[PDB]
Amino acid sequence: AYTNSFTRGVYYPDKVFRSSVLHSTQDLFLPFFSNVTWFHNPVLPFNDGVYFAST
Amino acid sequence: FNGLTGTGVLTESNKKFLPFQQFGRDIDDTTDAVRDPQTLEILDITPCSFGGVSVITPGTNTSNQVAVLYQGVNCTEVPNVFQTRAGCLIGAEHVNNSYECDIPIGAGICASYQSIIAYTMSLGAENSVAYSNNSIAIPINFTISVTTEILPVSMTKTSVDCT
Amino acid sequence: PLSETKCTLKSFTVEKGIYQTSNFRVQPTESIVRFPNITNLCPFGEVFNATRFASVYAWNRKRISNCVADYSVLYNSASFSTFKCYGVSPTKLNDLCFTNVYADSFVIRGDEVRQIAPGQTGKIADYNYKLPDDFTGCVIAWNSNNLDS
Amino acid sequence: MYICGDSTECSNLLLQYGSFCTQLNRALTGIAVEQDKNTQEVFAQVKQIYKTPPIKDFGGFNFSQILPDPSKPSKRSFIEDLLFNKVTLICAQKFNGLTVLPPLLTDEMIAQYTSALLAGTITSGWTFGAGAALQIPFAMQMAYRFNGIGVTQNVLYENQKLIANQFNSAIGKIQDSLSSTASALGKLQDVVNQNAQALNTLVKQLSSNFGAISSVLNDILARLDPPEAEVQIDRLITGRLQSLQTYVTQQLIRAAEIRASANLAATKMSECVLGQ
Amino acid sequence: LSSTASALGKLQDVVNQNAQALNTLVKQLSSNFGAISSVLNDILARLDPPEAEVQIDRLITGRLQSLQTYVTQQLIRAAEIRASANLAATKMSECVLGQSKRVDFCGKGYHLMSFPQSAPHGVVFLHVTYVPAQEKNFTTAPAICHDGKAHFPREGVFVSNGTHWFVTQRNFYEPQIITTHNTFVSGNCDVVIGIVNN
Amino acid sequence: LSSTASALGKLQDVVNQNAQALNTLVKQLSSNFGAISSVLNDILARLDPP
Ligand SMILES: *[C@@H]1O[C@H](CO)[C@@H](O[C@@H]2O[C@H](CO)[C@@H](O)[C@H](O)[C@H]2NC(C)=O)[C@H](O)[C@H]1NC(C)=O
Ligand SMILES: *[C@@H]1O[C@H](CO)[C@@H](O[C@@H]2O[C@H](CO)[C@@H](O)[C@H](O)[C@H]2NC(C)=O)[C@H](O)[C@H]1NC(C)=O
Ligand SMILES: *[C@@H]1O[C@H](CO)[C@@H](O[C@@H]2O[C@H](CO)[C@@H](O)[C@H](O)[C@H]2NC(C)=O)[C@H](O)[C@H]1NC(C)=O
Ligand SMILES: *[C@@H]1O[C@H](CO)[C@@H](O[C@@H]2O[C@H](CO)[C@@H](O)[C@H](O)[C@H]2NC(C)=O)[C@H](O)[C@H]1NC(C)=O
Ligand SMILES: *[C@@H]1O[C@H](CO)[C@@H](O[C@@H]2O[C@H](CO)[C@@H](O)[C@H](O)[C@H]2NC(C)=O)[C@H](O)[C@H]1NC(C)=O
Ligand SMILES: *[C@@H]1O[C@H](CO)[C@@H](O[C@@H]2O[C@H](CO)[C@@H](O)[C@H](O)[C@H]2NC(C)=O)[C@H](O)[C@H]1NC(C)=O
Ligand SMILES: *[C@@H]1O[C@H](CO)[C@@H](O[C@@H]2O[C@H](CO)[C@@H](O)[C@H](O)[C@H]2NC(C)=O)[C@H](O)[C@H]1NC(C)=O
Ligand SMILES: *[C@@H]1O[C@H](CO)[C@@H](O)[C@H](O)[C@H]1NC(C)=O
Ligand SMILES: *[C@@H]1O[C@H](CO)[C@@H](O)[C@H](O)[C@H]1NC(C)=O
Ligand SMILES: *[C@@H]1O[C@H](CO)[C@@H](O)[C@H](O)[C@H]1NC(C)=O
Repeated sequence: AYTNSFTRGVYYPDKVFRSSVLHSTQDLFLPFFSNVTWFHNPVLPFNDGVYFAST
Repeated sequence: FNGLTGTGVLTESNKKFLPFQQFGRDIDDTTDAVRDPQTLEILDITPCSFGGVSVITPGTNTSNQVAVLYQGVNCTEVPNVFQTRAGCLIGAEHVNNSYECDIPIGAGICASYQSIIAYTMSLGAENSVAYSNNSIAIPINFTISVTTEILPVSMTKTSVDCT
Repeated sequence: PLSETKCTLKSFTVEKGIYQTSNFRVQPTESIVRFPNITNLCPFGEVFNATRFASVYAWNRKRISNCVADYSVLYNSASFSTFKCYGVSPTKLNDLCFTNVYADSFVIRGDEVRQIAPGQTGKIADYNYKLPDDFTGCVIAWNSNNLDS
Repeated sequence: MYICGDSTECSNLLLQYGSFCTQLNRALTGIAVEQDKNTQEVFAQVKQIYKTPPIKDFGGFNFSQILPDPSKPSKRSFIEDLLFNKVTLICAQKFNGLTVLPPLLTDEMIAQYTSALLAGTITSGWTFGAGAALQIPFAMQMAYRFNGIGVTQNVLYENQKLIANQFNSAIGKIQDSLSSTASALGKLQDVVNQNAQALNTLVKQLSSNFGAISSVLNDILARLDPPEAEVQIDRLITGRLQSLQTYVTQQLIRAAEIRASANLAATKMSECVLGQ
Repeated sequence: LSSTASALGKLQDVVNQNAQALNTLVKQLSSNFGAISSVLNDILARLDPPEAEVQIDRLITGRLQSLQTYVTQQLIRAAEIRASANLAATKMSECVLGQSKRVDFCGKGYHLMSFPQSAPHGVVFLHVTYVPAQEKNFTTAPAICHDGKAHFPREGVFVSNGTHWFVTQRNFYEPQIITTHNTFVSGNCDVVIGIVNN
Repeated sequence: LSSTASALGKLQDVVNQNAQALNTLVKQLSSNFGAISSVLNDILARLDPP
């Protein structure tokens, strides 16, 4: 049951405060318009980080 | 601050921090707001005043006294004071007259000898032409004038070797 | 100021005009220093006192954090021989405040003590334990001729 | 200040590089002083300062849209206000030594110069450029200007109302064009953007390793031995010198064309406004 | 010109700029640039080819940067001098060899003629200009209609000293009686504003 | 025009100047610049990183 995760997975990368500035960064972000494997207790791979959205 | 060495003047910051930041910044890398490691508050950092120094002189041949202008800082911490829109100058007496003036300073204020007075320049003599729709003015006499101007065309020819 | 103008123009006669001499700065005073409230002796003393080491094939790794580290007392000690600390200064270890400390302890033969240095090859250096191309603390070695000998 | 931030031995090392701190300042001072003559040459061409008479009998022409208005902050007219609104006290200083100097000529005196020129053109024809102002009715000035291009002077005196209406409509039509079209001033915005981006690049280039250990001097100074820190303090000055030199060269190159444009504008003002 | 000096500011400024640039360039040759000494003969004499090359390299790179900066500044100044020379050539070609009708190109007023003169590194012009004065203002009128025909002036303008009407040229006051030789008829005097009986 | 040569002096001079500038920019690639070799492929594979 594939699902399009539209624009989820944006987090603050650093512990610094900014305001009204367009900041360009580079890190492990979830790509936009990706497809997520819906599940329903199986062992799953952990490549470099897992976005564990849940209801 | 915990290894962060910095110079500036501190103030009670008014910005707000989320409970997980430690220090803010601005365009490029300008640390302004810091959170103290013991008493848990926020203080913002701003530069203390600094600038260049200018000297206004009417010529050694004429007189032997000058005026000092500070560009940047205004005359509140500079240990005949006068405040302008570009720094502040000390040593000149401010007058309330307007003359077509000598050495310019800035923002329309210019100082000149008279004992080194600073004022606001005057654009020129003001006259109002009596315009009318039933009268014209015709000259009766004429004069011949001679005007000069100088234009450079070339400079010295120089050659420089390497070895 | 007239003397400064004559200096900057390098002449004894100055014409009517406005000139620039230099710039000034406000001298800061009453320096202040802040630090956290951590107060506990660090177990690096028992790390150095106790000598039950391993060898290259299994090198111990220890985490040092939440300490008040005192390197001056170890620096003045003559028990150790080679400090040769890269990166940070051996004597300036007490005025900079660190984030985390890593400790490694082992035993090596005397012909490879020089091989433990960044940016070089060898036999036990390039094949067993490489220091990365950047500064990583520093290395201390001492002679032990009564315990493992 | 820019190269060695509030440090002492940094200045000691910089003193060994000759005198690469004065010629840049001299060039910048020359640019700054020339940017004042550029503005002085154009506007300052009328000896006196005339003002428009209260009489508004110009034969039908309506000049109230461009004459100065007393109920304004700086006695500016409508078109000047529209132009000003379409273009986007002393605290300016940073930890880098970036300084902005205010112009000698304030906007109020510029507006006064423009008003004087407009009043002279309206109420004295073209005779206020050669000698002294000679008042003359506007209709005869228009008739002479028609006569100067070949058309006889009896055309104007019999078609005055039509020309007045056409001029009024043309004047009214320009306000809508100025207000609606936001991309009309495509020549006064490029230079500002170029200057801003160049300064932003210059200030942003500071935070670069340049092959050293860190991009900040104080952290390096508090960690390394001065006997050994000499090499690491180097490799940082040599890049900042190059950056400053490149910025100065680009500033000179781009200021030359601005001066050329100022000369062209001065020629246009002298030849097309004072006379025909 | 004889007594009042300092009027030749442009040539003096150019010469001073060139001299200062050359002096700074020749003065830059006496810096260590990070090496041990500012002269290569000493470094060669006190050292050996094994390691004497590093200081030489430092000196060479410093001197090369200084030379490049000087060359760039000279190029910019040469371009400016070329622009000034072009302007001077245009002025000399247009005003000296003819007459100028464009206002405020040569002189301040109505241009007549000019004389060129040499200079140490430039040229000096002597424009002769015409300027009016001693103004007097009268009561004007656009056109005058006689017998229902609106006469207009051929070249000039109508004026009146108070009782009589005359036609005079623009830039001078030479009264002439009104006749049919210098007035032309066009239409009838019912649409023109300012018609005065005469 | 069709008989006398070298009449198009300015255009030819401009083209020659541009070509010479490009050529002298290209030629600078082979300079040793104080390294051990001018080309980089061998210098990367011959010496250690330090
Ligand atoms: C000169 O500098 C002082 C230092 O701050 C200025 O003092 C304050 O300036 C702010 C805004 O610049 C005002 O809101 C405050 O009311 C000022 N405080 C006082 C006590 O005056 C000062 O305004 C600056 N200018 C002058 C002319 O003094
Ligand atoms: C031009 O006619 C007028 C009529 O008097 C005079 O010039 C004006 O005279 C009034 C006198 O109240 C002044 O207020 C105006 O400023 C004058 N106009 C100017 C100076 O432009 C004068 O009699 C005539 N002009 C001359 C030169 O005689
Ligand atoms: C300007 O022109 C006007 C009109 O051409 C002249 O004044 C007019 O005089 C008549 C008398 O025949 C009156 O009926 C009009 O009401 C007047 N109009 C105005 C606007 O005044 C006037 O003499 C001319 N000169 C001046 C200085 O106004
Ligand atoms: C083990 O740690 C203890 C604790 O500091 C060291 O004890 C010191 O020993 C010296 C020499 O005997 C005394 O002068 C000090 O007074 C002792 N300090 C304390 C706090 O007791 C001991 O030296 C360490 N052992 C080794 C081998 O380093
Ligand atoms: C000259 O033009 C101005 C335009 O500002 C006229 O002033 C008023 O302008 C507003 C807005 O354009 C109009 O709604 C008014 O009808 C205008 N007139 C008045 C009396 O308010 C001014 O009237 C014009 N004058 C002439 C003689 O045409
Ligand atoms: C305007 O000019 C005319 C012409 O110059 C004057 O008319 C002359 O007036 C004198 C007065 O004695 C007579 O002797 C002349 O014969 C008149 N000239 C002619 C051609 O008849 C007139 O007086 C002048 N008006 C004013 C007010 O100056
Ligand atoms: C010029 O003279 C003519 C005729 O003498 C004038 O025309 C008459 O003027 C009177 C008085 O205003 C009117 O009652 C008549 O209706 C006009 N027409 C005719 C056919 O008599 C004319 O007004 C005069 N113009 C000036 C400027 O003086
Ligand atoms: C997820 O993968 C399937 C299989 O290729 C693809 O059809 C679908 O479009 C993907 N979802 C996206 C790209 O959001
Ligand atoms: C740190 O210690 C000081 C002095 O004991 C105390 O005043 C302060 O509140 C402490 N900071 C904390 C507990 O965050
Ligand atoms: C000094 O100034 C006076 C007055 O302007 C002048 O007469 C004199 O020549 C000047 N002297 C010099 C050496 O410039």
